[PDB]
Amino acid sequence: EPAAVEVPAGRVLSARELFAARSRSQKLPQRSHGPKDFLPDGSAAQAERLRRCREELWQLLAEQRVERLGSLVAAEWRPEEGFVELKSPAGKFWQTMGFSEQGRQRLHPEEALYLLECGSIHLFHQDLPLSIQEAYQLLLTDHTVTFLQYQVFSHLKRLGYVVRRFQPQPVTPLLSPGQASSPAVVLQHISVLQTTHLPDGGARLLEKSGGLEIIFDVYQADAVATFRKNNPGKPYARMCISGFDEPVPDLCSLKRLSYQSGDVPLIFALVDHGDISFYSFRDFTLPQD
Amino acid sequence: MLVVEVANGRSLVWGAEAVQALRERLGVGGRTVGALPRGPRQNSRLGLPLLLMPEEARLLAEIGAVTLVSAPRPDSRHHSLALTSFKRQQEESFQEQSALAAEARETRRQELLEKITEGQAAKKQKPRSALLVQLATARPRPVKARPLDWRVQSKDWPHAGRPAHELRYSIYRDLWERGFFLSAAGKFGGDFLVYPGDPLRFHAHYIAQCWAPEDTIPLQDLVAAGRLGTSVRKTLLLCSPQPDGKVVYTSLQWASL
Amino acid sequence: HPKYLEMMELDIGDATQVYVAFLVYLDLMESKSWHEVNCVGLPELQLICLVGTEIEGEGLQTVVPTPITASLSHNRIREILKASRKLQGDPDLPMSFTLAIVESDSTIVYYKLTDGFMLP
Amino acid sequence: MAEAVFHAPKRKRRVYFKIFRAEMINNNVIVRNAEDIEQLYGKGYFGKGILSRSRPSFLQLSLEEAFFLVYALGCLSIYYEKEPLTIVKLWKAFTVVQPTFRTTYMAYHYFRSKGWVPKVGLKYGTDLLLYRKGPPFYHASYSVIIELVDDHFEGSLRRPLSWKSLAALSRVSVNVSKELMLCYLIKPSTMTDKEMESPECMKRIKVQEVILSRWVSSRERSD
RNA sequence: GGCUCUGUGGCGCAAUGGAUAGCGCAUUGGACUUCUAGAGAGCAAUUCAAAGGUUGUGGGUUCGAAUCCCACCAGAGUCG
Ligand SMILES: [Mg+2]
Repeated sequence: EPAAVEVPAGRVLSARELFAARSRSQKLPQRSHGPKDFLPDGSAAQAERLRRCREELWQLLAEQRVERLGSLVAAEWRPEEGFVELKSPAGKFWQTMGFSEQGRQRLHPEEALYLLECGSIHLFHQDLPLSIQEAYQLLLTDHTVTFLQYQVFSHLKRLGYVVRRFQPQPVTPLLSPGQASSPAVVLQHISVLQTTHLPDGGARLLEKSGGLEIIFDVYQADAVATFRKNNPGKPYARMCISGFDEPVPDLCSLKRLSYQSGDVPLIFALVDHGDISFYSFRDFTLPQD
Repeated sequence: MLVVEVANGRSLVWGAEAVQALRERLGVGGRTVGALPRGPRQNSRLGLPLLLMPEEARLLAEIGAVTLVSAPRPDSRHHSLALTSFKRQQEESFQEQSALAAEARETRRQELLEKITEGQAAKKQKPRSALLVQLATARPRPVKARPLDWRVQSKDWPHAGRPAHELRYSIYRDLWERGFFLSAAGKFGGDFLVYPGDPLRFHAHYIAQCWAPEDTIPLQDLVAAGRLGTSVRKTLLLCSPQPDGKVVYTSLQWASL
Repeated sequence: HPKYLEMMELDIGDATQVYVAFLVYLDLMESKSWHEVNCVGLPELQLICLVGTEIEGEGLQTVVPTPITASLSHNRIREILKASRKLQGDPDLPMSFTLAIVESDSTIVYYKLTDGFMLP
Repeated sequence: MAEAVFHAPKRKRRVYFKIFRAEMINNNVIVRNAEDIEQLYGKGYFGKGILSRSRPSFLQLSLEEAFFLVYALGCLSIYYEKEPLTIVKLWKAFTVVQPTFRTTYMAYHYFRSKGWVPKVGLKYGTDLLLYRKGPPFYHASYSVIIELVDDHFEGSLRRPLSWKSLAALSRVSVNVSKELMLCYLIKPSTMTDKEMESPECMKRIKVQEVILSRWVSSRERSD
C-alpha cells in the first residue's frame, strides 16, 4: 500500500488568544479597500494595496470561533438513530429549530452543524468535542444530508430565515374575416393552444421518482418572532437543492416537485464550487393584454 | 508541501496557512464556504474552508505542492488517550482563563479607582459560565490519512476518466501556466474567470468557456455569453484542447458597429 | 445586383449563407459607411467571406456571414481564423474575423473572434 | 401553484381587408411593397427593417412571424417565385429550412395570441421577446426560451440548457430589465409523427410557461 | 396547572458588570461599469459612507445593569 500521509494538527488557541477573540470588534474589514484596478502595471501602489488586502484576509481567516461555556448548550451525536440529542436545555433557536420526541430535545444533523458554526452549541461524539472539520465529515454524508444541502441550509439560516426539513385546401387559417370584431375575440379564437400549470397532471409522476426531491421549507425572517412549530402554517418557499454541474431539472421534475409542494413557491439552490445561486422556477399565466 | 482532505470529490482546506500559500505562491485562491467567526449571520465574507475545484486539486497535486489525502475515519485505538488529553486541556484552559479574567478585572478596577471612590462618596454622603472554549474549524489532533490516487476513478475521486473534468483540467492547466488567477464563473455564464492578478484588487477580463473541439456550440449560447461579457466589461474567451498537446483560445468580443 | 451574383457566382455553400453574406455586405456598407467591401469565397469549407476596409488608408477586415441555425465547432472557428489570415495578406497581426450572425428577420449582430487574448 | 407575479411593464422614457404578399428568397421571407410594410410594422409591429434597426425608414419577416401571419391571421401568402404556397407546404418548407421550427412557431402563436407583440431575442441570446403594445412604447419585459416534450415529458431538447446557460441568460435579462421565461411545449405522447405534418396538432398541444427568476436571498428576507 | 426557554435599531443578531450598545440584510447618499430594440441593472464591475434604540415594563443589589436578582406582560416547547 502507499505510504501514510500525516495531516498536521490544526490551530490550538490559548487563554490570551481566546480572551482577545471575545473582545473582538465585529466590524468586517472591507474587501479590497478602494475601487478595483483593471490592468497590473507593476506600480508600487498596486503592490502595497495587494499586500494590505492579503494581510487583512489572512488575519481574518485565522480567527477561531470563541464562545462562553454558559451559552454553549451541550449536545451529543447519535449516528445510529441519526440525530443530535441536547444535554442542556435549548435557547432561542429552539423556537425555530429542533424537535422534541420521547421526552428529549433532539436536533437534526444539518441544524446541529449550523448551530456549531454559529457557536450556539458544543457538539460531542463519544465524549469528544467535534470541530467543524470533523462535523463536516461525519454529519454530512449521502445518508443523512449532503454537503450542498448543508451549504444552502447554513446560508439561509445565516440570513435569518427559518428552514425546516420537508415532511410529506383541407387546412385553413385559424382566423377568418368574419370573426375579427374585438382584440379579445380574435386573441381567444386563435388561442387554441391550451395553457397548463406545473401541478396539472402532477399526481401520476411521484412514481417516476429519482434525482431531484424537495428538501426544506423556508419561512421568512419576519416570521421568526412568532413561530409555531406545531402549527407553523404555509411556508414562504419549499427548497430543492442541486449543483451547477448537474443537469437542469426537466419539466417532469418541475411538475413532480410543484405537485409535491402545492401552493408554496419552489426554489432551487444551485451550488457552483461554493457560490450559491438560488434560482426559482414559478408557474406563470401570461395575462391577456 | 500541503494536504487537501478529499471526500466524495470535495477538496477542502482547513488551514489559513495553506490558503495563504495557495493564493500567493501557486496562484490559486479557490472559494470560502464556511461561516465567519466574527459574525456568523452575514454572507458578505465567509469562513475558512476553501472549496478548491476538482481541477484546482488535481493540478496542485500534479505539480508537487498538494498531497490529496482521503478523509480519515474514526479509529478506536486512541479514544481513551484523546479523552485524557482533552480533560487535561480543558482543566488547563479553566485555570488560565480564570486567572486572566481575575487580572483583567483587577486592572480595570484599578483604572476606574478614585472614580469608584467619587461615586461611592456621592452615594453614601447623599466561574463556570465565564469559561471560554474554542469551536475549532480544523481537527486539533493529527491524523494518519491514506493518500489519494487521482488517476483512477474511485468513490472519493469520481472525477478521473470523465470528459467534462479532463477537458476543464486541461484548459485550467493551460490558463494557469500563463500566470493568471482563475475562479469559477457559474454566475457569469462560463467555467472560469481569468484575472490578470489577485482577484481581490484586480477585475477580470476573460469569461472562459471550456468547449470541446468537436462539441457543437449553439450560437445563441455564444451570443448570450458575449453580451454578458460586454455588460460586465469582459471578453468571452472560448477554450479547447487539441490532440497535439496544445490549447487554442478565441477571444469573442462585441464590435461596437 | 452586381455583388449578389458575385457572391453567388463562386458556387460555394448553400443559398442561405449567400443571402446572409448579402445582408452583411449591405449592412457593413450602407449603414457603417465602411470605405469599401469586396466579396470573397472559401471552397475549402463551403464558406463565404467578405473583405472590406473600416477607414480609408487603414487595413482590411474579414467578415464571416453566419445563420443562427448553423453549428460552429471550435475547430471550425480555427479553420476560419486561418482562412481569414490567408485573406488578410498574411500580416503579423493575430488572426481575426467577424461573425455577423443573421436571423430570418435580417437582424445582424457582430461578434469579432480573435486568436489569442484580446482585452476589453 | 404559486403563480409568479406580473411586475409592471415599464414604459419608454421617450416615445415615437387586404391580402399581403411576401416572397420566399434564399430560404428567407421578404416583403417589398411600401404600404404593406407600413401596415405590417405599424398595425402589429411585424418584421424588421431590411437595412435599418427597427423600421424601414431609410421588410423581412422571420419564419415564425410569416407563418403566424399566413396561418393565425390569413392575411399573408408566401410565394416561391411562381407559387402561392399552402399552410402544410409552409410547415414542411420552414421545417426543412430550420429543423426546429415547429416548436418556435407554436410558442410564437401562443404568446402572440395573448396580445403581446414578440420579437427575436437574438441580441440577448433567446428565441423570442415580448413587447407590450409594441416595441416603441414599452420596454420588452420577457425573454423567452422554447423547448418541446411529450405527455410523458421526454423529447428532443431543442436547445440544451446547462445551468451556465440559464445563469447567463438570467443575468443578461436582469441587466436589461427583463424576465427570463421558459415556454415548454407539451404534446400527447400517443400522437404519431405524421400529424405534425399538418399544423392542426397545436389544438392537442399544451403550453407551460415557467418564469425563471433569480431569488436574491438577502432582498427577500422580509416584507 | 406545573416546568424549561425567548424578549437588544424595521428584520436576524453581538456585546452578558465599565469607551460611542455595536455587525449584516434592509433604507438613503458617493464613486465607477454596461446598457444594442435598456431612468434602470450592478452577483469577484464592483467598491465606499451615513442615519437608524422604550435593551418588555416595574423594583432591588451595586459607584455604572442590555449584563445579576425578584414581580409581573407577551411568545414558544414539554408534561399532564
Ligand atoms: Mg430582533
